[PDB]
Amino acid sequence: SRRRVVITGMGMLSPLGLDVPSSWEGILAGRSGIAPIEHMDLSAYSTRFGGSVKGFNVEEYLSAKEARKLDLFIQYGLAASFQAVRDSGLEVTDANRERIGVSMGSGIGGLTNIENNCRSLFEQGPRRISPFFVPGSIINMVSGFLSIHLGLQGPNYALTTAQTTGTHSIGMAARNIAYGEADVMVAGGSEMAACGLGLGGFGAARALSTRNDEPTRASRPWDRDRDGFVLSDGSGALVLEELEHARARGARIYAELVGFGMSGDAFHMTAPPEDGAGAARCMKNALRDAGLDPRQVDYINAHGTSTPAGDIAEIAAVKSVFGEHAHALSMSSTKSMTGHLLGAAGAVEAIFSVLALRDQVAPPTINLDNPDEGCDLDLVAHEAKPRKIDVALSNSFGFGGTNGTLVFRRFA
Amino acid sequence: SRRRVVITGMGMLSPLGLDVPSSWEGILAGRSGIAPIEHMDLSAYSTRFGGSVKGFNVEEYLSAKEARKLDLFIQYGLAASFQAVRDSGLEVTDANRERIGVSMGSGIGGLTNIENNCRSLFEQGPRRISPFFVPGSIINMVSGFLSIHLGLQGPNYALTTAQTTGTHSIGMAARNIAYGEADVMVAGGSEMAACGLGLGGFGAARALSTRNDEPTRASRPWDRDRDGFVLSDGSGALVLEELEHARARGARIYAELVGFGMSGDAFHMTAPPEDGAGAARCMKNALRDAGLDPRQVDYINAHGTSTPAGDIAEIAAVKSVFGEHAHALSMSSTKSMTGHLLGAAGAVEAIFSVLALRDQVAPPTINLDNPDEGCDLDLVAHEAKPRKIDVALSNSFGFGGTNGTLVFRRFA
Ligand SMILES: c1n[nH]c(-c2nccs2)n1
Repeated sequence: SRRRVVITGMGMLSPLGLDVPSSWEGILAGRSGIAPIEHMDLSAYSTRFGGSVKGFNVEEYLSAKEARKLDLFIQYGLAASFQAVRDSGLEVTDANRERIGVSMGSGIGGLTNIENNCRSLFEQGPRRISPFFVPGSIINMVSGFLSIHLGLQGPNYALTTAQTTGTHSIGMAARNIAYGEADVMVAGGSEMAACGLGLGGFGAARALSTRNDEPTRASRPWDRDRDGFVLSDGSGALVLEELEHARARGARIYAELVGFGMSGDAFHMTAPPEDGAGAARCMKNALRDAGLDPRQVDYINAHGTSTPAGDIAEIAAVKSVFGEHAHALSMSSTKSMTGHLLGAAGAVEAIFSVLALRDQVAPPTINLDNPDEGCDLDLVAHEAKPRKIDVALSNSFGFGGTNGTLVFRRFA
Repeated sequence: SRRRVVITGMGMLSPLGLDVPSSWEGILAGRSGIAPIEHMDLSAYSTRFGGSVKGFNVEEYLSAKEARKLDLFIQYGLAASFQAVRDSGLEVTDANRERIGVSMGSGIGGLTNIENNCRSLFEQGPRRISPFFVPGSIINMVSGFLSIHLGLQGPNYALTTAQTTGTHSIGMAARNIAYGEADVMVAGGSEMAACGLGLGGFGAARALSTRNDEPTRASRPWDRDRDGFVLSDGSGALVLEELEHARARGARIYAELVGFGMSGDAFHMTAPPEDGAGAARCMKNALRDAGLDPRQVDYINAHGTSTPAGDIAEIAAVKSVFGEHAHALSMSSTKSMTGHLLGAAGAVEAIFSVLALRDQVAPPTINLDNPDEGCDLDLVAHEAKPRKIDVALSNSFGFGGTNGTLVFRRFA
């Protein structure tokens, strides 16, 4: 019968910091992590900036010998996972290792690695492909490598649901525990899609902000002058735990995961419907899953990608789900500061939603100078808003019309 | 408690055929789908063969224009999904579309599209990259496109657990239905990594059979002369359905999905442990999930990849789980005929396990001329074996030591 699930550990690499507290400090201070990209030449690209992870040292986590075999998205995923597990205080034993699993996902996975091996194949031939090309690039190897290093013998898998990956990964890991398949799950996602194919590929679709001359002002969710999303890199990981197992070991509990919804738009490969019908269905599934009156919702960490269509669809979804209470809750997009971490989006934003509950503060939407037509809710423009938050909701929407919603509340 | 889940439709592209009955007819005849790969200069590669899909006509499913936008792995996934839905006789309506979802996954995803867009990028720069590059290459687009084409608004997601993808997709889809999150799911996996990067990538790890002189003999699970797996392409899809929903509309039910087990080896990135301790825990987990005693298992569709360490671990795992019943059950590897479809392996092998129940026949392990040390189980060498089959297991054990087991039972 269905068990309760709490958050006892979190971990992160973001464009604002190499852990949670440094990332969170940046969020509350309204700081942008967006900057011209330095790790490659982008003069031929329409977009030349993004949220890079700055000064990441993999040797805080892994031997240079193992690190060399792994795409950055895996290094980022393991870093966030290791932080989350350490932060949880949990010790892995023969008694519990079969009951601890991992679900760390990615939207695109090892694109840099596949690109670099593609260049070796084309310039030199197949004999120059790394022997580590497959284990070092494919999306499930965050879950795999993490299980090997820590001895996790529980459910071991990975989701790939584009920009919804992190939310789905956390949601379904919670279901694992809820239904007794595991007592502990490390869940979230990682992304590093800032290579030629990534920036080029989103470039070709005309999906990215081209504001190359003012990168910190590019990501401006619901601003009338927004021109697409800002591509960003990193990882979020949470330790999810059965409540009684957490109480049994005297775990510090950040919050309770009370609600998970999924829906498909069944509308368009890449465009959300203007009315946010699928987002609405998703949030309603989540609230019913949590047993909540929608008026209990205090804070929404929006998907809020800074696209023309996605942003307005979210307002429509929120107004349709919350009616008049849509004017009382606070909604913000931390993507205003971090940019869009794609598959890791839902993972870092679930962490911000939990830290919103711990600290009783709504993070800001920076750059919201001129709210667009119909965008007339509390969008926490410019500056963090201290306020009562009992219930926090985190939304993700992806290519394929794939929707995810997480519902967190304060735990006593 | 928990709802019962049945199989009401199946769909497939394999190296043996362009649908289930043609594929199955090959399986029961012991036919190989393995041949040298065409329209591709493999001169500089140590492997020049695999299981290609032969004669696939995407325009039976899609317009030329929509097919141009999608990697072959996505096309293959949609073919199987379309077959399975049609095979089910399901009618999607406004009254049920929110209760119908998709979980079609892949191990490796759009290598062929990545290869071709790399060519453009390296030759001509980023502005030649296709607008559809990203949505046409990411693993969740089978679920995405299928949900858009059929108006499916239920849970929409995708697994990527390497060679365990298909087994995990079907298992977690069954959970969605059992715990009332959906009445219907389309689940399985697809793969097309017979490109330079797949053959090169796996070739660089020396994972592949290099028996170029005799492609049909390359795949020889548990034979003392096996020298690694054979890379194969295709897709499996199953329509999973809650039992009462199936009975009400008068569906033809192939079999019941009674059990799903997962585990992690926590051993090595690509090598199983010698004793198959992980595959043993996963099978025990699947049998416990099904409330069945190991003694009740009649037929196992092995992982049976034709790798030295993989085959021997599966024998040890079975002997350990099954004790004095281990010789009584029949266990075959259809990979002896199909080769290894990676993330689609588990989907097509689930279908073969369901058809072994319908037809009371264990498919052969072809090329098993000289069983290896300790491979003294009933491995159904050379030819099909008619027998009693009430309960059938399908095992998948992939990179990162991620294990999956499905338990199917005859339905009357
Ligand atoms: C070729 N074989 N099966 C099919 C389709 N079934 C349903 C939609 S298209 N085309």
